[PDB]
Amino acid sequence: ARGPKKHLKRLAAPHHWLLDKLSGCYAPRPSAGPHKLRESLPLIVFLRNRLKYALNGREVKAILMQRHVKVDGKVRTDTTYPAGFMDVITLDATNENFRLVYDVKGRFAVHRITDEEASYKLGKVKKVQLGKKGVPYVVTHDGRTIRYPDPNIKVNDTVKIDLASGKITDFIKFDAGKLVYVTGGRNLGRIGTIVHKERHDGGFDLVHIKDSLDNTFVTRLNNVFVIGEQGKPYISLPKGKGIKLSIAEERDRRRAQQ
Amino acid sequence: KQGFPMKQGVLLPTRIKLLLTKNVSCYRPRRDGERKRKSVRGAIVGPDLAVLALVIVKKGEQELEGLTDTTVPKRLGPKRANNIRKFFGLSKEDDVRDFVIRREVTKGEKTYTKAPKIQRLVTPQRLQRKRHQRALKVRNAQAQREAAAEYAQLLAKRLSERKAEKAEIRK
Amino acid sequence: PRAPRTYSKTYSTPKRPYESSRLDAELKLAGEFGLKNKKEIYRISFQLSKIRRAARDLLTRDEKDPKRLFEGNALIRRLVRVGVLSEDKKKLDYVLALKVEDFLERRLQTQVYKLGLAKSVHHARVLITQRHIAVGKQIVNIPSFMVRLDSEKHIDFAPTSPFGGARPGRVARRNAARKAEASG
Amino acid sequence: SDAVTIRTRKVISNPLLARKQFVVDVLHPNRANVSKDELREKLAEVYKAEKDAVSVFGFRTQFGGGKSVGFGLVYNSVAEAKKFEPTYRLVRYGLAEKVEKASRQQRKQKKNRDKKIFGTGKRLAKKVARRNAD
RNA sequence: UAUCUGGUUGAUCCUGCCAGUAGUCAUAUGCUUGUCUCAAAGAUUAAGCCAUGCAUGUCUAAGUAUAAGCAAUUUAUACAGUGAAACUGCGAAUGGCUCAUUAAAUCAGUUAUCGUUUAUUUGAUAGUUCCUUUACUACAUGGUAUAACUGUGGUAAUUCUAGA
RNA sequence: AUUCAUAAUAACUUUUCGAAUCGCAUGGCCUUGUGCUGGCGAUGGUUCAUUCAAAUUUCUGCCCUAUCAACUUUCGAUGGUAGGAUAGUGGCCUACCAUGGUUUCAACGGGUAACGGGGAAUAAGGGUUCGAUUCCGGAGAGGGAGCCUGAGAAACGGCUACCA
Ligand SMILES: [Mg+2]
Ligand SMILES: [Mg+2]
Ligand SMILES: [Mg+2]
Ligand SMILES: [Mg+2]
Ligand SMILES: [Mg+2]
Ligand SMILES: [Mg+2]
Ligand SMILES: [Mg+2]
Ligand SMILES: [Mg+2]
Ligand SMILES: [Mg+2]
Ligand SMILES: [Mg+2]
Ligand SMILES: [Mg+2]
Ligand SMILES: [Mg+2]
Ligand SMILES: [Mg+2]
Ligand SMILES: [Mg+2]
Ligand SMILES: [Mg+2]
Ligand SMILES: [Mg+2]
Ligand SMILES: [Mg+2]
Repeated sequence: ARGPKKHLKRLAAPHHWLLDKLSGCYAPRPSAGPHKLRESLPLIVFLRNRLKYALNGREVKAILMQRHVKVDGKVRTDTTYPAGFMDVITLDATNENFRLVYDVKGRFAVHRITDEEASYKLGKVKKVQLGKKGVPYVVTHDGRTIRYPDPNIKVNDTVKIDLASGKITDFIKFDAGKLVYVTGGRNLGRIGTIVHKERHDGGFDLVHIKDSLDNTFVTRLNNVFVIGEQGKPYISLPKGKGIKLSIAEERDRRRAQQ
Repeated sequence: KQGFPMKQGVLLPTRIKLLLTKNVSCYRPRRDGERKRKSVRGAIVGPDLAVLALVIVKKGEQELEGLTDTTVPKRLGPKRANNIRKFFGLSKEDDVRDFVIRREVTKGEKTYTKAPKIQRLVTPQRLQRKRHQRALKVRNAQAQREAAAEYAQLLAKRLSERKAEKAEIRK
Repeated sequence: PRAPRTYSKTYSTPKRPYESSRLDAELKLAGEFGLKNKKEIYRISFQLSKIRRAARDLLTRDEKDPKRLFEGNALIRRLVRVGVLSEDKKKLDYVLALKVEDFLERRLQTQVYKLGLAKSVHHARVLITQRHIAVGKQIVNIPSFMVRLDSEKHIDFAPTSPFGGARPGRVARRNAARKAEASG
Repeated sequence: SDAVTIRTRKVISNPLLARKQFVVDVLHPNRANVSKDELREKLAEVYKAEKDAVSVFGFRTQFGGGKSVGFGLVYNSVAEAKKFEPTYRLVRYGLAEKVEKASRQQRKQKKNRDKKIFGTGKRLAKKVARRNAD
């Protein structure tokens, strides 16, 4: 107790960072930001372990102070800046843009995206309220506040963000049949074509989710991210497309190409 | 004796102990909000003193060799703009940029005077910053008024379409 | 501080120390296969127990159980790769009773003796530990290698070692040293 | 030597630090101790830039010798190499010299002693000298 | 890897219990000791007591510098190169160590805040305040002290301080 | 699910905030005046949301003892009303009122060579024993108490007092 903690020991970081248990007592503690601590990329992990661009923590720092790495169009020169679901990690040099998407196993995978469509992001609206002077606003899954939204926008919807201005370009209503993403839970990293949800008045709204291979599964409402209509999505899915291919046929698939 | 200073006009020509704090003499805090207990000596003068500090408020008739005959200058001249103004007291447009007291120091054969600086001196750089903030307040308000207007007409059309939709209903 | 290092024991002593039916059998296995301790047999029987434990837990599960098939295939393949299990016995019922010396005979100790060039298992044990072996392209001096049926033709003397050329030999070098100086 | 055959593997361009990252794979039959100081030039004329733009570290010899694996870095020019490479690795190549400094124990002493003094201390220095006389 | 064996009798049917047997991230100790990797380590008794030395300080292009500091000016007669000291701003409530206290207490899993505070991040977010607001008014920006510094001292002594 | 968000009226405030701050680039316009406009930032700032948190809180679960069977309420023990206090709910405290609350389904009391868990040893199966200790939560800085600063401490490489 006695105050907020400023360290994060190893064996206590989220398991999807894939940090080796040995070779160091501590792991990069995410700073306060638009995403929670456990659901965080932070850049030192991403720029050193994921892309292998940097070897040490000192030269991770050097990259940012040259204003190379920018997040969502802002430089964000912080070593442990928390990057979360679908935050557009763009690099002006080397003309490459990365989007943060969960792979089939629920870990963060490198997803290179074209410059044309790397200028927007989707945000799941968390709450819709009235601000001061009677100005309505919405809060996305990454804390952004957007004023004067469309009146038809309600809770649990997903909104496309211009990523250059604070205004919104498009939105998708949370109805049955829409293409959804699993963010959290046991089934994390799957795309599942929502079918039906059970109200459960009082707490923990649930929803049934069916894979493209007719493999249905259930997850809490908090863990589902609608990403478009059935069929064509609004984002480029990573390799695997969220199928949860079984371990028995995973060895068969990897044996095909060797 | 023993070097314990006097607390100004307190009481008790003997020695006492007091909880000394910030903005109080005889103690210099080493931490924020720290208070400490230190022995202090009373204001009333007694034979136990080793040194008594004195100051002259009105000169007599004889000249003291080390006190009145000698004279030392003040170490530093004014730095702020109006501090220089009141030192000379000429006007409000004196343009003290060339009225700065300078101190010549001979590092080597070269000589320079290093007039320090002026604080709170009007500069076009300062005027530019005032213009920027003044314009930024107006520029933001302009966007806010039109933003609510666009939402107002968007909401009005939405209500009109709903009103038309229910008009078609119920025959 | 740092995460603890995981370590495990790889052998287990028999419950009855002095039993003649096992005492002489232990000396049999160490006899013609050149082992310096009973811990070699003790080591081999430890994962022999672990293999049987895994196999027994598989047969208890229902047929066509995905977990029965998955680790069933992995276990049956991994021993076949080592070669302690013949290709014909791939039924997961013949792995329970394989043998106690089937693992031992797959060691680099035996393979050097099997594939000529050693002419005795006691000579081989020296040969491996003397750093004249290349199981692949790499020098190995560990008598227990468990050759994998993919490198049996690849055992040969190390290029940077006598009996494989590229040097005459250490003691042979000083042997001719007296010969040269004595002839003068 | 004989058949040094320096090879580079897993080469990835790193324009973020204006550098090329690669694994220096060395095959030295009948040879040992490949002397990474000599790896710099053989890696230089391969990339043709210069000898002082390349750095090599790692190089743990495999079991039995005749082969080594390490890491190598080559820069576009020496300007960014001096600004990116760590100071410890530069002094190995002779680019920079050791910075003279008292042991870590001694620096701690000086900082602690200087905490006891408020201000410059010139006024105290003459005061104690004045007091020491009498 | 579902195993036992010796010990009450002249010989015996028999939970006895004793003894043997195997293991211990269970310690201690004795004897002995070649190599590679790896690694716990003043917990148990005394959360007993401690010499000494270290273990929290920190600045950029971008808060304050007449060092009566260091170099070059020639970009400058106000300043803008570097920069000790000090004022200021953050930090020092993290980390680390130990397990004395503690038995619905802590803790574990699981809920709520429609019952609250939240420095720091991140997105938004002040046209409205010259007050008897028509001379009260500087709004091309207003007032004071003070540190550091100079000089004069007190003590055996402290990261003690006084007076000008 | 609300006395919710938000808005409206009358007022209130010893009156909060609404930039007298800093670096770089120096560009356009004319009635060419040190005239008017003008970028990239840094720092600061009210409120809201976010994040890092904190505090309180739901349900179930803890070793041994009856040679502990009744306990609690003197002066809080259980509840109600109102108020003070807190950042907040709440006997947390105060005034008044009622006489309640727990208990053989083991209260209350006593012991622990008891911090609790994730886990460790040995186990056919069921179990037994251990967990000071690399991770999570809690407590402590010789024993108590009190408090400044600060968002955050009843802090101890912060302060004050008593005890040793
Ligand atoms: Mg951090
Ligand atoms: Mg039994
Ligand atoms: Mg009898
Ligand atoms: Mg007898
Ligand atoms: Mg019995
Ligand atoms: Mg026994
Ligand atoms: Mg701590
Ligand atoms: Mg204990
Ligand atoms: Mg903000
Ligand atoms: Mg009340
Ligand atoms: Mg009450
Ligand atoms: Mg205890
Ligand atoms: Mg702990
Ligand atoms: Mg404490
Ligand atoms: Mg002690
Ligand atoms: Mg305390
Ligand atoms: Mg201490």
